[PDB]
Amino acid sequence: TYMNNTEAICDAKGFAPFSKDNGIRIGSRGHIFVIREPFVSCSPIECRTFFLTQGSLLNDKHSNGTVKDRSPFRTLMSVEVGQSPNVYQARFEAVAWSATACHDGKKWMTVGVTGPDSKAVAVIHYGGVPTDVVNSWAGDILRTQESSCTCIQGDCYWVMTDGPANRQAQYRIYKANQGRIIGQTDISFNGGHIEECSCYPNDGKVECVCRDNWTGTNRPVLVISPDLSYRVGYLCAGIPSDTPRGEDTQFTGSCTSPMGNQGYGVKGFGFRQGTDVWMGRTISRTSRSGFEILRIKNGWTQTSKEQIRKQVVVDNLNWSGYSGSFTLPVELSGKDCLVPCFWVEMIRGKPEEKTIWTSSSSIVMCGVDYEVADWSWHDGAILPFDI
Amino acid sequence: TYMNNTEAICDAKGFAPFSKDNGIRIGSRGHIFVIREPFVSCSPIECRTFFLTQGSLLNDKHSNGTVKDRSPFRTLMSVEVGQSPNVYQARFEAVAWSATACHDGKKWMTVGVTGPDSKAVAVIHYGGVPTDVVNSWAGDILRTQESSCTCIQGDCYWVMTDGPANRQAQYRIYKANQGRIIGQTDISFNGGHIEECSCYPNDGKVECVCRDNWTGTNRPVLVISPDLSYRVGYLCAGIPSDTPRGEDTQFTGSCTSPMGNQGYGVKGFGFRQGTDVWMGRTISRTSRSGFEILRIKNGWTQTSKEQIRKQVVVDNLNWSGYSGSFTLPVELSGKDCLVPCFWVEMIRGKPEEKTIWTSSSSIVMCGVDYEVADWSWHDGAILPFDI
Amino acid sequence: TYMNNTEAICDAKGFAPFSKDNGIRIGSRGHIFVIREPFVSCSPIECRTFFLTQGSLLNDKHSNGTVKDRSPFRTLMSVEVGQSPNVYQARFEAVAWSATACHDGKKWMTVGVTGPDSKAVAVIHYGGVPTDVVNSWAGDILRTQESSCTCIQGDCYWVMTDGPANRQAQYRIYKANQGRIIGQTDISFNGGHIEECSCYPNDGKVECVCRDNWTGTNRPVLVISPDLSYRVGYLCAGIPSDTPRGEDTQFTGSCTSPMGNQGYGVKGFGFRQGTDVWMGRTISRTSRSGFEILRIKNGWTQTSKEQIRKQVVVDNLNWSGYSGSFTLPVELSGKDCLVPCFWVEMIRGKPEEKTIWTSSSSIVMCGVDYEVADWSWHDGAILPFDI
Amino acid sequence: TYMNNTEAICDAKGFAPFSKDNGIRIGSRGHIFVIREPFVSCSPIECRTFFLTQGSLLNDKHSNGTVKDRSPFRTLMSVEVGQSPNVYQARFEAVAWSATACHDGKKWMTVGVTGPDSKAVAVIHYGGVPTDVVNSWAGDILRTQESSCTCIQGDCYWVMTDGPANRQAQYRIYKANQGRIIGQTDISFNGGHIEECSCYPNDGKVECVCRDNWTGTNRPVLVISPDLSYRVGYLCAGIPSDTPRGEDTQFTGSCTSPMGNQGYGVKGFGFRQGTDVWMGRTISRTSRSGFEILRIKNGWTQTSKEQIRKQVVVDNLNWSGYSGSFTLPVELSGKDCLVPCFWVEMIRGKPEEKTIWTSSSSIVMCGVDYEVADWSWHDGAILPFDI
Ligand SMILES: CC(=O)N[C@@H]1[C@@H](O)C(C/C=C/c2ccc(C)cc2)=C(C(=O)O)O[C@H]1C(O)[C@H](O)CO
Ligand SMILES: CC(=O)N[C@@H]1[C@@H](O)C(C/C=C/c2ccc(C)cc2)=C(C(=O)O)O[C@H]1C(O)[C@H](O)CO
Ligand SMILES: CC(=O)N[C@@H]1[C@@H](O)C(C/C=C/c2ccc(C)cc2)=C(C(=O)O)O[C@H]1C(O)[C@H](O)CO
Ligand SMILES: CC(=O)N[C@@H]1[C@@H](O)C(C/C=C/c2ccc(C)cc2)=C(C(=O)O)O[C@H]1C(O)[C@H](O)CO
Repeated sequence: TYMNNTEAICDAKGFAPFSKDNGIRIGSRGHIFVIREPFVSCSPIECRTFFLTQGSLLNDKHSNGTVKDRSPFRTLMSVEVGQSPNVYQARFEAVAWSATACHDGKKWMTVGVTGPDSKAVAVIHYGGVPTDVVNSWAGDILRTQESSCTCIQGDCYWVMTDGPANRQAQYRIYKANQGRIIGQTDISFNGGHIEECSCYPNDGKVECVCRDNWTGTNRPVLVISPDLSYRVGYLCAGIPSDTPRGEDTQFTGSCTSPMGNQGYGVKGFGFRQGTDVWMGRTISRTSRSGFEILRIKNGWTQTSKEQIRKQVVVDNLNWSGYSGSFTLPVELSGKDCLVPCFWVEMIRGKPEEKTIWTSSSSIVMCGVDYEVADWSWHDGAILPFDI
Repeated sequence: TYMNNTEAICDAKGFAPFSKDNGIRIGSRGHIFVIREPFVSCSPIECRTFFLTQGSLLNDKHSNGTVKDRSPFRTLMSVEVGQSPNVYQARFEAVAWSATACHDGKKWMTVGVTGPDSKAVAVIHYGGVPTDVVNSWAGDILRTQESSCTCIQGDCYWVMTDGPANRQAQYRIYKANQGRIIGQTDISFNGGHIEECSCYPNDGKVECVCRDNWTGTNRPVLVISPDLSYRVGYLCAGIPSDTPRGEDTQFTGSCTSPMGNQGYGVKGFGFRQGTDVWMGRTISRTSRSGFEILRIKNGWTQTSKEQIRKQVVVDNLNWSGYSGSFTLPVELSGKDCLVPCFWVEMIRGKPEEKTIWTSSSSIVMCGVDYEVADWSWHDGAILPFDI
Repeated sequence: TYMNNTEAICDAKGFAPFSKDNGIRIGSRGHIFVIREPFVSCSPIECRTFFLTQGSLLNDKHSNGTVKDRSPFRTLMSVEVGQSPNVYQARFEAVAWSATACHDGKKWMTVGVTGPDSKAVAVIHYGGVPTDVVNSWAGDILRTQESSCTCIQGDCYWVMTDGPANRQAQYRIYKANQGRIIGQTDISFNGGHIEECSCYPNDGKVECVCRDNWTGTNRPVLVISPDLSYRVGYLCAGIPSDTPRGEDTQFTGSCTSPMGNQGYGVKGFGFRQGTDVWMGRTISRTSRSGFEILRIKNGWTQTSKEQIRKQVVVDNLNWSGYSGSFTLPVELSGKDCLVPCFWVEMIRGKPEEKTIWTSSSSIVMCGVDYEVADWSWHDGAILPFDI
Repeated sequence: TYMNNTEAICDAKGFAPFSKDNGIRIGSRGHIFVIREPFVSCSPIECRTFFLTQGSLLNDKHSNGTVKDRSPFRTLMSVEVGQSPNVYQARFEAVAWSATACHDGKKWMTVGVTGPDSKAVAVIHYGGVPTDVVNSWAGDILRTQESSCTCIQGDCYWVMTDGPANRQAQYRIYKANQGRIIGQTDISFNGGHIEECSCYPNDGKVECVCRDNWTGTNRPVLVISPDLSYRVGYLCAGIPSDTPRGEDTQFTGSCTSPMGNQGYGVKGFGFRQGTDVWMGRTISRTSRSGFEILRIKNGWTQTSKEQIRKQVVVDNLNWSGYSGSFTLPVELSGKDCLVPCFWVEMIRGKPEEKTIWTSSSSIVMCGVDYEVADWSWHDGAILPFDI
């Protein structure tokens, strides 16, 4: 039975801790992969944490980290949400140095991209077996969400980018059923730049808040119809949520176009709340440290800078990183709307650390109809390690 | 199908060993969490040992134990009853530095409390996903049973405390269905103090024997109706079962009010046997060492000090600690009454030990229609460790 | 659905390797329990290796082995046949320093005996939960098979001994359903001594070949009816199969009475083949080394010393030990008779070894309608270990 | 429900990465078996990697590798495709120093061969239990595919060799149902030599591309009917695919007979594509390094040397080794043809390496209707190890 993810995103006042893996603390003595991008997606029965590994373990010479991001050993695997990415619990998912995964109600579909920059291949997996493929269409590091993809009534949608990391690149929407690609679209966005989309379902369409690594410190937004017709632009709120970025004051709200001089960014997320938006951002405007989440009134649809809520989850004395969106299956939340959730990656080691290695632990938050107090559920690991 | 836990508690003569995890002996070389409160609850299919971890492993720098009880890394996880709390077998349950868990017949519901003392949040999980929330209602370390909660015909009940550890605090009963809070009550108990309740079902109501950390060396008792109306008071028996506590002689039996001067205590349990009670207590009146279990005639309903049975399970040359109650699903025991069971936590390391670290192993006992001989199934670990 | 184990034992010509765990070789670097008695029993779906642990791991101070056989930390756990007894795969079964287990077709029933020598308790588990009990009835180290017990049409039978290890002791047959004891019998056997029975089903009755630790170098045999009426005596074959024991020549075949002067013995097994018997024995008449299996014509029913087959499985340059019987569920073998199988324990370390520790690996053989060549599938471990 | 593997092999243009285990990199700190022959077969629900172990772990004295190939400790076990052969995830399969495995749609059947060279036994397992046997029929290291065997409509077929490794030997086809041998054939092939067959299903028959260790640098091919009547010969393509071997030029294409002087070889594979063939081979003509896969027009049926496609998967600066074939169940690929897949073993340590030990990691590729770019997904391990 397929998942109906046609409902509205629940209107949440605040966010409660879902899980914490303590991966890096644990891996000081145990056998934990050195990972990145601990993103989360849910089947109708359980949620899982997907992650990329370098095939190495914490506290081992192979965590040496001079190793390349897009290496032949990079792989997507997964554990149950909250469990650390240890070797024993781990489920192999795909050969990938960039990935997205989502479950459609029947089986999991994942997408690993691997091979060479000039002609990468992205393998689609369905039920733990390759079913289809996409080749670099522009010859420049083909890549995708690094966050849950989105399944609406049996068909799954995700977004990919093939092109330069700075200047103008190319962007497409893909649509699969049972692991077979059945539709695709080019996304026109001159001046605009899209990467590492954080997507969720809403009112029967797919909404993403992505990353502009070229020109904007506000985040791109697109909204995908099931016919692959789409709207695209920026998150209207007059508050910048990329990293790095400038003061909110020094700031302009653009539904239309990138806003700040800054290049570069980090993966982030945001949830549409009617007209308001829950936006996430690092606390530091310059480094990936601390993590908070602001609610802005009419932020989805206007250049608003009216904060209704500020909720800290990682304090600014602590490292954060990537963040992403995902929804709770109705068939678990019990609710009648789609409970919005998100994960926060917390990175330790290089570059900000004395260590030969770099990994991250995660922490997951969900929905909830109440204000939740500010706290920091930071990583915790005592660096450096035996090495 | 929901669990009918409406039956009577079986009338047991003695207690047989259910399981022993040997966690700490095992963790001298293996990868075992450093835990506390190894409590037990049962689904209609298996029993599990829940525990709080600090995200660290035995024999690792992170077991350093200068780390705080209510840390951001504290989590509830679980294994099958008898298995050690090792990293590989472990199932993530919740972000919690205080917890209760119970299964209702369909799925597990757990409750982790985390965040800051002044405004903690308690997240309710159902089927391994947050479904609801409770915020500190009195701003003073919100907390709960540290032992199995109680599900009667689809609805689960547990008890929480928000307030000072010594003086007067506040106490409430909560009632959930399918992970949704559907009722709550304030518990009036001036002069009285309640913490770490050990609860089981009986005659369709919920009976707990809790901890008074203020004023009494006898244990509070409450009895909850499914309408959240309740009786509350003390365990009548004229024998003290808190720790620390005075001689049984020097002692008075109060159904009504706290009895000894002593402040402080430890989590304990007791089972109503018609009018008699099975009460547990440490052997040492002063330290948490040794563990025995006495049956007192008319102890539930009178200031009785008539011992029918004394049964040792941990000898007084050995460390004990927390203890708690839980019931065996009829759908496993095969019986027509609810077989009473309990766990005994055995603590090693700080403060009574030379070590940088503190954890505990457990041992579980059940029901049974026979006198069982005295023995000690103590922890066993050879301290200190490689460190 | 219960198991019908009413069929005849298949008439097998030879024995094929089923599994080898390599536990001790593996545990030189991995996390393997230090075990004894790796016996095997089968559900209608899989076979498992049960074992007693001391709660310790190989290559760890706790394997120190000055620790007592009947310690408070001794436990029965289990893995899938062929897997090593590692900590991660292990399933907790019971608190036991002596045990038997069998599956009846619906669930597993195990029996762990623990507590003090003068008043041990034997806990019966059904579906992984205690359901019943037996107390020492003679106050002298209550004990049982250390090998698969036997389930015939929903009811399971095993044998226990309470008494001295040398001189005359006491012996009983027990009969359970769904973990509830429903019948028991005293076994009259003056002059005779019974221990560590290896039992299998056959023609609707239960046949065992046990251990005489008092007076006989031939093995006791009993045959249990479902009404707990029984025949008992010795294995007629005119060849001794206990260890230690004398030359086969220097030997007499007694259906009736113990045969050689020797005291002591080891756990062994044998399968009735119409009138013939497959008997197992160590190769060395004096030490537990090497292991072979002889077929003797009319050995079940006569003082025969006619060898039809000799098949070596462990050569006499290698350590062996306990051995035991078990049957393959028809619902797996596919056959119409019960395929006879047996396990051989191979012991390393103390007393015959330089080491602080003692454990064993195993190797399992089955049925088969063909002569299988002689070989040695010995333990393999390179002693001593890092220590 | 049995598997219908009667369909045609899909016509694939190129091959996409399925999985990579990173076993050896991972085993630098974790607990990974030292293995060989990481072959792959699929049930209707999941694919698994089977492997032979020596019972030892990487970075342990027992990996010492002076140990013999056909040792008493050699065993077949298995994990989910992509997972490393670690001790915790591992499923015991059989006592084997040579093996094949295939699933028929209901259960897995495996075949381990063990015992002595002069009279080896091959045990057939069905549903994880021995069901049948084959003894050395020629007294000279009985052996088999080391790759997936083949199940067509409930009946499984594989090929075995009993005889010399060089000169003429003997070859047979076996046919089992539910683990019971129900047919066998001798394969007449004078001048010809067959070993380590890589087989898949196609048009309702079984096609293999095997290894000639005697005389030919082209690969033997046979095609088995369900009646065990067969055709046999060589792969016609005028290009040599054994290792070692000579230039393609210096080369002749023989459908009939072995082609080059060279003795010796390595296990390899090939897929019939109508009349064309996908053939695999090491890049180095002399050593087992690098791995590519060529498509040759009319190569199945003619002495053709027309390359349509060359696709590298391991570059010639890196070690390769054994390779083998397997099919994707329709009941997973979703397609209407059988998607051809293959695994490549990558060997590290002795003989080409400074180390006391030898193991291999693997990498798996599948079907796909597109050209996939050249890359190298080589092993990755940093030799030598702590030792
Ligand atoms: C496919 C791919 O390259 N995607 C990139 C992804 O890998 C990461 C993540 C890094 C993991 C990592 C780990 C250890 C070290 C020492 C260094 C890096 C980042 C990032 O911004 O952090 O950027 C993506 C990217 O380049 C941009 O989007 C611009 O196009
Ligand atoms: C939420 C919370 O704080 N609950 C407390 C709970 O954590 C523990 C257990 C301790 C684990 C631990 C472990 C290592 C070390 C070095 C120190 C402590 C105890 C206890 O009495 O032992 O008391 C609860 C408590 O404070 C009282 O009930 C009074 O209100
Ligand atoms: C309940 C109980 O004591 N059963 C005994 C059982 O434990 C064992 C097995 C020993 C394991 C072990 C391991 C490490 C060391 C250093 C020493 C011993 C043996 C045996 O004959 O080997 O004998 C049973 C027995 O005493 C007799 O049947 C006579 O009555
Ligand atoms: C049953 C059996 O012996 N089959 C052989 C098989 O074992 C292997 C694989 C070796 C594993 C290995 C591992 C570590 C070391 C130090 C040495 C070897 C090879 C091979 O060609 O590589 O050849 C098979 C063979 O002899 C031929 O087909 C000729 O008949």
